[PDB]
Amino acid sequence: TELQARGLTEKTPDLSDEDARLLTQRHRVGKPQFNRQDHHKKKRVSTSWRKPRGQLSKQRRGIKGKGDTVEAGFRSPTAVRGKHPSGFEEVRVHNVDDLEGVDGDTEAVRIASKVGARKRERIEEEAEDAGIRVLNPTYVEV
Amino acid sequence: AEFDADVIVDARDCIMGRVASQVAEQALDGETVAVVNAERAVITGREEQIVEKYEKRVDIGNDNGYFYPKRPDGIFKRTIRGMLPHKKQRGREAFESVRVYLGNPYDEDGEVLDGTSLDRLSNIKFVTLGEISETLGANKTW
Amino acid sequence: YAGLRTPAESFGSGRGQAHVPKQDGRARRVPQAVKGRSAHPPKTEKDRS
Amino acid sequence: GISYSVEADPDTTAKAMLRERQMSFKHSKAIAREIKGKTAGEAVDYLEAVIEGDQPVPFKQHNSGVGHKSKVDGWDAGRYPEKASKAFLDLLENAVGNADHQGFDGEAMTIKHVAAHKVGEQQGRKPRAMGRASAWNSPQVDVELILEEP
RNA sequence: CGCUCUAAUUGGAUGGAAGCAGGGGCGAGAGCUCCUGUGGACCGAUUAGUGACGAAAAUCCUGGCCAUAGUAGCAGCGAUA
RNA sequence: ACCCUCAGAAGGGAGGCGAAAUAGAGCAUGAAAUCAGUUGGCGAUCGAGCGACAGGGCAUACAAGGUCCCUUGACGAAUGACCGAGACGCGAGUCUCCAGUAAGACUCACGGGAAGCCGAUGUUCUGUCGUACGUUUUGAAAAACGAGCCAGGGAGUGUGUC
Ligand SMILES: [Cl-]
Ligand SMILES: [Cl-]
Ligand SMILES: [Cl-]
Ligand SMILES: [Cl-]
Ligand SMILES: [Cl-]
Ligand SMILES: [Cl-]
Ligand SMILES: [Cl-]
Ligand SMILES: [Mg+2]
Ligand SMILES: [Mg+2]
Ligand SMILES: [Mg+2]
Ligand SMILES: [Mg+2]
Ligand SMILES: [Mg+2]
Ligand SMILES: [Mg+2]
Ligand SMILES: [Mg+2]
Ligand SMILES: [Mg+2]
Ligand SMILES: [Mg+2]
Ligand SMILES: [Mg+2]
Ligand SMILES: [Mg+2]
Ligand SMILES: [Mg+2]
Ligand code: NA
Ligand code: NA
Ligand code: NA
Ligand code: NA
Ligand code: NA
Ligand code: NA
Ligand code: NA
Ligand code: NA
Ligand code: NA
Ligand code: NA
Ligand code: NA
Ligand code: NA
Ligand SMILES: [Sr+2]
Ligand SMILES: [Sr+2]
Ligand SMILES: [Sr+2]
Ligand SMILES: [Sr+2]
Ligand SMILES: [Sr+2]
Ligand SMILES: [Sr+2]
Ligand SMILES: [Sr+2]
Ligand SMILES: [Sr+2]
Ligand SMILES: [Sr+2]
Ligand SMILES: [Sr+2]
Repeated sequence: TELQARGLTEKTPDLSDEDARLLTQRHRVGKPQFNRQDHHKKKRVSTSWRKPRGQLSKQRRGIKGKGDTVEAGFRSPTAVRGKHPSGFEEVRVHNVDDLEGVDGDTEAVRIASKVGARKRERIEEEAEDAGIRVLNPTYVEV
Repeated sequence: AEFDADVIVDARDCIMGRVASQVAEQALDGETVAVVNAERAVITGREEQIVEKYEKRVDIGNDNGYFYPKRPDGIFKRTIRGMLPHKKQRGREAFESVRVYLGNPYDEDGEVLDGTSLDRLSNIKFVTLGEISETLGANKTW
Repeated sequence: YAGLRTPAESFGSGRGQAHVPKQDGRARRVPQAVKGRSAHPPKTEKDRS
Repeated sequence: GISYSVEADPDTTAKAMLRERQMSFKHSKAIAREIKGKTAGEAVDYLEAVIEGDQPVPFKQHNSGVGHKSKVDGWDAGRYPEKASKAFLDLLENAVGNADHQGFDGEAMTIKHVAAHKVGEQQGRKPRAMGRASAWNSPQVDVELILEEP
């Protein structure tokens, strides 16, 4: 009579204190949007980042208010860079054989979208038993 | 029409600019001020020159306009507005919570803000807003 | 010779027009013109061995 | 063409549509805007008042140069577009008709929805001086109407 | 980083591929990925190649479209109907 | 097909076919510019590179993010007191001790709380900064040049030789 997601939906990974600290840091510090200059002034200009190249470019010249320019100083911490906000390390999965070798204590799995409903079912049940959380679970009615 | 002023200042024999400066800060601190006896407020200097400066403000103008007050009424009020960012929400709020009056329409007796008093026994070169308004051509309603 | 089969000429300055070879008011030959030549296309003379 | 842009319960609603009508699209927005909410009947009596010149239609958006009309309320500009009004009468005729053929009380029904949509232009050309010709087109208008039991 | 097509290895799809729309997550970023809806047949990854491979600009090209605007014109001519 | 409407072989309505008519004739898909209708936010006393970064209002079905707030406590970098005591200075004020103490960003734990609630997204308000972009130029917001808007098109290629 209600919807419920398959798998270990609530499972949390177990991280070292340092990792847990850095993950937390990442989440607190965040970063600027880094959208292409004036993408908002012209519809023919996408939000996709491009280096300001104008000799006179205000942003390129680094004027406060014209937005930040992409620099290595903005990189996230090596130790957590690329983790799901949960803390897990994502694993792209296309079939069941892809679940083999995965550690559910550290990694969580994400089933490709192309994968059909039939194969997702198998992959979803086999993943649960191996104790692996599936980030994009199927919601059934129980 | 009734003005629940938290503070009533007595401008009589007081240096206009200095009174204006404090009533400005207070208004910005949420205080509701009422400057009384505006006509008896005083500005220091050589009357001839002073009046020359206020007459020019009356002569200035064009189609856009430079409406400048002649009544001691207000302004004094204008003097205060020039110490307030009256074009910003907060500024306009403060300004609109300040009123200047000819004589004293209150039962109470305004207080004399410190540092704003002119000692007539030690000064000969000063003027009265009323004297200025009269020269400017205002009808001495007060 | 693809895109080069036309006598299109440019009007030059004078009519608030960009100097682009036109024919029958149709721009095109030039590479930036629809139906124009390819600027640097595949070439037979190239040794692909 | 268009498709009804609003849901309509078949058991308490009647629909109607105009297709590719060559008439002012600008006048159509004005009229739609004006009659929406009224009663099929009221609407008709109204459009007739307009075609007759006794009731003006407020031109709030496409009003450049339009002279003011005293009878217009809350606004100044609006006019009396009889052609578009007539086309709307044909629409309401159709609407109320259907409504009736279904059991409802055509006239009593409320104009729940009614919007005009520029469906295209019938192109034309007009010779100009200096050996040049310019566009001289006709708007093509679609319009939807939905009546609903009061 | 992204694009085309080739090859070896290896995967996904009518239990719904690509695309598109809105939305969630990751990456300093190029960009990657998931969800939902639409869609109704194709689509990838890795490695080595291939190049008619990346646009905001050129009075750039073609197509489409808005404001202009219900505006100017539908009067002027010795033929005022 | 049938029926209803209509001046009507038009169109419209209802209806039938098909997995699909939002497959009904330039009839697979159906982007942007853009139009109508409508929703959220703002709005008829107020100021203009349209935003970036902060922080408040209001708005939010699910999914794909799940955090967030207050007591207290732990840790506690640079920095770093009040009060009190004593002693100087014409004075504003200062020194010495208390004391590198109390305090001190982040993070964590206990207990209590939030689900439009935290993130996020839309819009709007406040703060700070801010006169596009690309080019030409010693110097561009420029009263120097280019573009109405969007989509798609649009520029280091081949041979020979060194
Ligand atoms: Cl790096
Ligand atoms: Cl004036
Ligand atoms: Cl101001
Ligand atoms: Cl004196
Ligand atoms: Cl139109
Ligand atoms: Cl930390
Ligand atoms: Cl090069
Ligand atoms: Mg844009
Ligand atoms: Mg060609
Ligand atoms: Mg007019
Ligand atoms: Mg001729
Ligand atoms: Mg391989
Ligand atoms: Mg460019
Ligand atoms: Mg392109
Ligand atoms: Mg063009
Ligand atoms: Mg005009
Ligand atoms: Mg005659
Ligand atoms: Mg189609
Ligand atoms: Mg020069
Ligand atoms: Na003076
Ligand atoms: Na004046
Ligand atoms: Na030819
Ligand atoms: Na060859
Ligand atoms: Na108007
Ligand atoms: Na009126
Ligand atoms: Na009226
Ligand atoms: Na042009
Ligand atoms: Na907000
Ligand atoms: Na130039
Ligand atoms: Na410039
Ligand atoms: Na200039
Ligand atoms: Sr899918
Ligand atoms: Sr002060
Ligand atoms: Sr010339
Ligand atoms: Sr208008
Ligand atoms: Sr190219
Ligand atoms: Sr037009
Ligand atoms: Sr005539
Ligand atoms: Sr039907
Ligand atoms: Sr200004
Ligand atoms: Sr310490």
